[PDB]
Amino acid sequence: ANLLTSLVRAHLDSGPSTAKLDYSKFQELVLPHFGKEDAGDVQQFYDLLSGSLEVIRKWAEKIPGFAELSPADQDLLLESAFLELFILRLAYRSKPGEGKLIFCSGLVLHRLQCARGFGDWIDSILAFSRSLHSLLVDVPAFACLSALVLITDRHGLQEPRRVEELQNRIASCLKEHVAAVAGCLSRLLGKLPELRTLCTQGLQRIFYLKLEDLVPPPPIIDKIFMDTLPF
Amino acid sequence: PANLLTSLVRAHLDSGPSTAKLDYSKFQELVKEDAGDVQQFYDLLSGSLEVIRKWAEKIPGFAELSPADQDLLLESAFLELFILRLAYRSKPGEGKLIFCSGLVLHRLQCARGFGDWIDSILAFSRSLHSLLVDVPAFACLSALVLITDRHGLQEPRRVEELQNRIASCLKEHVAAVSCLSRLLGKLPELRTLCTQGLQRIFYLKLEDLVPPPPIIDKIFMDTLPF
Ligand SMILES: CCCCCCCCN(C)C(=O)c1cc(O)c(O)c(O)c1
Repeated sequence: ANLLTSLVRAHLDSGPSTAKLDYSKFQELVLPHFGKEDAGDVQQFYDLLSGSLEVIRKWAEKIPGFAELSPADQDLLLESAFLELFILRLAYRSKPGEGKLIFCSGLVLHRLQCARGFGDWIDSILAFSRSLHSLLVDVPAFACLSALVLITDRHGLQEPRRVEELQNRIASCLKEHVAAVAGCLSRLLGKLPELRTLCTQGLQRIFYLKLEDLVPPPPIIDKIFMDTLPF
Repeated sequence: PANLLTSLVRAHLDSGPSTAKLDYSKFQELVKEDAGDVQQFYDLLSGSLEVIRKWAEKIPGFAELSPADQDLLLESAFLELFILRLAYRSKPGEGKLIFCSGLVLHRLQCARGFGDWIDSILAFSRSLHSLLVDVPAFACLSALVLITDRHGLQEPRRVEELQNRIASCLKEHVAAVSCLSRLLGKLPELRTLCTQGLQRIFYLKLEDLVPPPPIIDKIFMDTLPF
């Protein structure tokens, strides 16, 4: 289909091919002091977050109908879904059988290289990679599901009906694609609790790093952090 | 001063339960969080609020500080005062937590409310116990946690003068009986444990099964350096 083709184009252009996988910082072993971190670790944590948000903004821009939402509805959807999309995309593209995290830049980093910046959270994101990989979700389904994570009801949308209409079109597009392959949706929804838990772990880690204030969080991440806290 | 050590010991012993008023009625020797675990966590924290205030006012010098500095020192030090008094009063050997009301509980009857933090608190307690810290040494230690430099003090010189009097009183007692610096060594380990408390309240405010009571919330909000 034309919506599916567009969703798949956007997904594939928002990450790296096997070709431009960047091993310039990958180390199979490092010997970290666990349960602590330095300014360098925290800056990279924040840079990987910033890089993913930049890339998720350009992917959302290429979903048909999204660019025509009000600027504020675009922002609200992007902030509300950022953390959930960062985890879901990082989980889908990573190699947990080799302890490999693959960020959207093409940067590859060992579990142990992420431990200082991310803490426990990255162990859990790798656990979810295995969980996700076991469901054998093809690229076109994932391309739809990531968009359904973004284009969803949120408190404070100016045009909630336009967002629901676009939700309808994308849900319909996915149904068509699982019909075309049939000639797993109950099971996928089974994972939504681990994923909500991983979003909470993310907020826990930003809170901790803000408490420690080795380096301040980037303005745009700090706003997502603050705007997400129901209090 | 002299009579200062004695004043500090009297404050400490009057702030805690007489070995008589110890209450085992709710103690279970064999046993995520729901609302009752969160309510209990907030109740256990809240029970120390008035007791730590009454203790502070009985520290010679403390009522001589500006009212704003008093409130600031109390608020800044609450979590650490809670952890250290609990650590000292509790029997980690047996996983027995003893609250300043006399309530006695096993770690597994609080673990769901406190999370991981209770194991850290109990780890700290075993370590505190190892030093065999005598009541007078502890009477000054706890005061040193309260009477310490904080951001936003009106009279930081005066707060620092009071601290030095209390450290002098401690050093003298500890000499009159590397030990000193292993007592003082517990103050910064207490700050690291403070942080886990803030992490736990942050998490509970996110989950929001029950809201923190306003005085805890205020202490939470006022102790975030951002
Ligand atoms: C691996 C499982 C993820 C697949 C996406 C399924 C939910 C998408 N839909 C339809 C939503 O309305 C939605 C629901 C949410 O709980 C949510 O946080 C959100 O951002 C959007």
